[PDB]
Amino acid sequence: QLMVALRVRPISVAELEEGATLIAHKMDEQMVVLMDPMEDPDDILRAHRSREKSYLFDVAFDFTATQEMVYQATTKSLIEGVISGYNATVFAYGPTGCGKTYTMLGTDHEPGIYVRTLNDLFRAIEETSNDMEYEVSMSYLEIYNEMIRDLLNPALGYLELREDSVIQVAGITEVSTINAKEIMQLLMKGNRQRTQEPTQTSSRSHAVLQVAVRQRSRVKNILQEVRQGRLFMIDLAGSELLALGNCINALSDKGSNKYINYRDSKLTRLLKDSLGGNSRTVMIAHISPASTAFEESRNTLTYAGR
Ligand SMILES: Nc1ncnc2c1ncn2[C@@H]1O[C@H](COP(=O)(O)OP(=O)(O)O)[C@@H](O)[C@H]1O
Ligand SMILES: [Mg+2]
Repeated sequence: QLMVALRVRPISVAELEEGATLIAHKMDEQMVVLMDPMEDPDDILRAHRSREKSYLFDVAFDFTATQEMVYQATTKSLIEGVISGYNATVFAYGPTGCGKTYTMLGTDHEPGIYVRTLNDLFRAIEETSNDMEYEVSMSYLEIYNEMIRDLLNPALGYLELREDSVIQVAGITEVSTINAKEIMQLLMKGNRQRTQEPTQTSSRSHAVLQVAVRQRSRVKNILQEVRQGRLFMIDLAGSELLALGNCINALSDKGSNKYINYRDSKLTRLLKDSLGGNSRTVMIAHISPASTAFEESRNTLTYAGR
């Protein structure tokens, strides 16, 4: 089960100074349209498509939506399954500067998906602790150029992926506090340990917040399965030698198939046991409404277009 959402951030001053207009428009609660600006001495501008194309998503958001409304529409409903032992995954996707970290982390004055989700998680846990015992841990790591760091304890350095079944980052810090100011301060400071751009957080830094939840019954004279749900909340990287071993392909392409031992990325390996049959995935794509962003916005809307 997959859900795709699209969020349009408000236009920025820097886009207005460059001279941009509005070309992205939420038309509808699940449809956005992308107007084509114009330019060039070229362009047979008549066309036939010719200047406006619509895209449909499970849900859409522009500047009218608040942080909590984005949360309610995207990840709130994952929570019941996670404490019940099901797995779930939320991606913030899109080009740099379009909203990912704002949607996922937010700000002190306007928090995002992380703390809102951690918060309904601890309520749901207490409204059912009549019958159940729970254990909750969370970690917050970076993947930067396939190197993993613990964002809550950078001193430890480069960590590896060891199987402890489930694939876990061997050695990573694990928090259990239930207060949302504390979590938010943790996640704010941990965000600043993300690898920076040599010229600011690198456009190539995945931030993964994972929350594990174990659930066992308080009734001890009947066995019952012990449950382990795993929520992943991801702030992705931005959307934006002779290797002629390519007849390698022009020769596998004769009766099919496969000739490469592909390596799974760290993020794929971490998400392997999750993201499967009875597991949910929520992607939140982000765009600018600015005309100066028309090409990235169209790549994004194409990629997420349901
Ligand atoms: N929907 C939104 N509403 C208001 N401000 C936003 C919104 N999306 C992003 N911003 C702000 O604009 C800037 C966008 O940066 P950011 O969210 O870091 O983009 P990304 O994480 O995709 O690089 C940030 O300063 C953020 O606070
Ligand atoms: Mg970011």
